[PDB]
This record gives sequence, C-alpha cells and structure tokens, in this order.
Amino acid sequence: MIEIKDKQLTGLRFIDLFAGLGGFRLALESCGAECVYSNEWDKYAQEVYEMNFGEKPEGDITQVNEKTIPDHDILCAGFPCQAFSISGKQKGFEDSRGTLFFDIARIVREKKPKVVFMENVKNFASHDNGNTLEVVKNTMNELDYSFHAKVLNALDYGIPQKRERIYMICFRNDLNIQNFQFPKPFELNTFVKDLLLPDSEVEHLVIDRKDLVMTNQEIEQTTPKTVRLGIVGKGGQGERIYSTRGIAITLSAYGGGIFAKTGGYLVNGKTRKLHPRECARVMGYPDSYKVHPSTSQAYKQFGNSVVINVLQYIAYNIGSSLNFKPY
DNA sequence: GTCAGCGCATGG
DNA sequence: CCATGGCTGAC
Ligand SMILES: Nc1ncnc2c1ncn2[C@@H]1O[C@H](CSCC[C@H](N)C(=O)O)[C@@H](O)[C@H]1O
Repeated sequence: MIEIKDKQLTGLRFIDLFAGLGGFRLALESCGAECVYSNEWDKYAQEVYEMNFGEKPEGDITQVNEKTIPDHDILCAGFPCQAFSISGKQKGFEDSRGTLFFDIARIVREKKPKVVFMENVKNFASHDNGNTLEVVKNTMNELDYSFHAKVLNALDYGIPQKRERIYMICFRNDLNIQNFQFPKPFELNTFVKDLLLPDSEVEHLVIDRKDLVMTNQEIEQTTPKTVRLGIVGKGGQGERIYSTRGIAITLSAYGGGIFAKTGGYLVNGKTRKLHPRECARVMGYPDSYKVHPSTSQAYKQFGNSVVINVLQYIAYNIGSSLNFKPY
C-alpha cells in the first residue's frame, strides 16, 4: 500500500460487508475514517480478521434485521462474483449466490448513508447483453442516488498484476456532488521480480515436470504485459508458465491446474508457484499483515480479495469531493 | 475438508 | 486465427 499524509476522511464512519480479509478497511482507515460494524460468515475469514483487527464479524447477512445496523456515512461492499465471472456458468440472478445485491438495496433504503462504494469483475458490465448493470443503475437512481462506474486495470496504478475490475460509487442526491473523478493512470516501475523471496524459502514450491514445452525465449528487458514462455499438459488454467520480467496473471480462489490459484513462473532456471506472502504482495498488502496458518485457505482468501492501492486513490478522491463546500 | 485435469465464453 | 479468466469428480 501507499502512504497518505493528507487524511481527507477523518471523522467519518463506515461498515464492512462481505469483509473477507478486510481489504476495504485498510484502505479507508489509512485515510482517517472509522469502522463501526462488519459482517462475514466464512469460519476462517473470521479467524484472520480477528487476528489482525481484534473483533469478530457478525454472521449471515440474509438474516440480519436491517434496523439493528449502526448509523454510518459510507457503505463498503464487494459482493460475490462467481455468478458473473467469465470463468463460470454465468447464471446471474438465477444463482443463489447472485441475489446478494438486493440485500444491499434493502439496507440502503433504511439507513440512507451518504455514500455507497461497491466493487465487482470486468464482465459484470457486459453480462446479459448489458441488462444486469442497468438494473443496479436504476435501483440506485430510484432510491435517490447518482451512479458512477468505470473499469480499472491494476497495472495502471503501481501493482504488477493484470487484474481488471469495475468500481461503483454512489452519492446521495441531496448532497449535490458535481465533481467526482476517477484517478489518472501512470507508468509502472515495479515487476514480478521485485517482490519475490529468497530461493531458500521457496524451495518446496518447485516442480519438475517432463511434459514441459518451451514456446519462447526468456526476454531481456522489462515490460508491462504478461509474457508466456511455456506450457505443461494441455495448457489450460494452471498449466501456463510466464516470465518474472513481465507481470502476474489474475489470482483466483477455486482454480485448478498443477500451478493452482497463482500460475507458474520461471525463476533462476527452475519453475514454481507463488508463496502466500508473494501473493500478499501482488495484491498490495503490507509485510506486517499476519496471514492464515493454513496455506490452502490463505491462497483462496487472496484470490477473493481486492487490490489495496486502487482502493486508496479512489478513497482520497471521494473525500476531496465531500470537502469542497464554498460559500 | 484438499488436489488437479479440465472446457468454453469473451475479446481481440 | 490467438490468448485470457471457475466446476467437478476423486479420495
Ligand atoms: N450470505 C453471506 N453472508 C455473509 N458473508 C457472505 C455471504 N455470502 C458470501 N459471503 C462472503 O462474502 C465474501 C466475498 S469476496 C470479498 C473479499 C473482501 N472484499 C476482501 O477485502 O478480502 C466471501 O468471503 C464469502 O465467504
């Protein structure tokens, strides 16, 4: 993560829905806001959260009466993406994992917060011939909010990962906010090779396979794109090998392949997958964040999360717009 | 609960 | 043509 000296959000409160690791929390707290409620039902997510923040998130959102919730100013929520991802069955709202959005709607109507800030995958904006996005747009307008959405590739903001996501911000109609804007991009100056650990700590992650085919030569100069050097088996998800001089591919939570959830990389002549910590780093997490003791669960948790750095820049821009109230 | 081989939509 | 991003069955 980046460091914010001008704390544009001091004195405001928010809630953490579908918390996971608490990615939304680090982002907002670094700016000066305060967390007053949280909610996440996965047994293990509940453990890491407690370990790093010191409180236990409430359970199942579908059975929590909306009137218990504390008063707040910003509702943070990165709802489930398996029903909308380009790697799935694309069942949208017909999937019981796809109807969460409406519980958000339910909560919003009662507490009328100043800002709603959500996140989801690139394909959300194109699913069902574009109908799905309209539905979120119209429901938000009807509840008296404005709607702002855009797709941002992580490599345009300092993190070497090809992760494209749609971000959605909604201000309450009576505040009259007319100058919010999405941060401007910049040149990358960090690559996969600048975050790896020493060879003595990753020795157990190596893999020697004899169905290894080489389709390209290792490059000699840095670039901001994924460079495939080889393949194993048939070359499907988790069977592709890239270079440490380019950038990482999207980390996932239920992935397959011999190089599951992270991908394979050629390091100093040997091929291997990434360490939980090297995963924490390509997601922009700080070396002080204690990860879960069970390696397996740790991989899944990272593949489900958000990048910290992008959430930060957008967070700042939000506060700036709320703070401009001239005579 | 963990592992690994898959199979096809979408965007050039 | 060419490359990327969860589901399902096995123990
Ligand atoms: N019905 C429900 N009630 C509560 N939490 C739920 C839920 N359905 C799914 N979840 C949890 O929703 C999360 C969505 S992914 C979000 C990750 C989070 N943004 C990050 O910063 O790490 C998963 O952890 C899932 O276990």
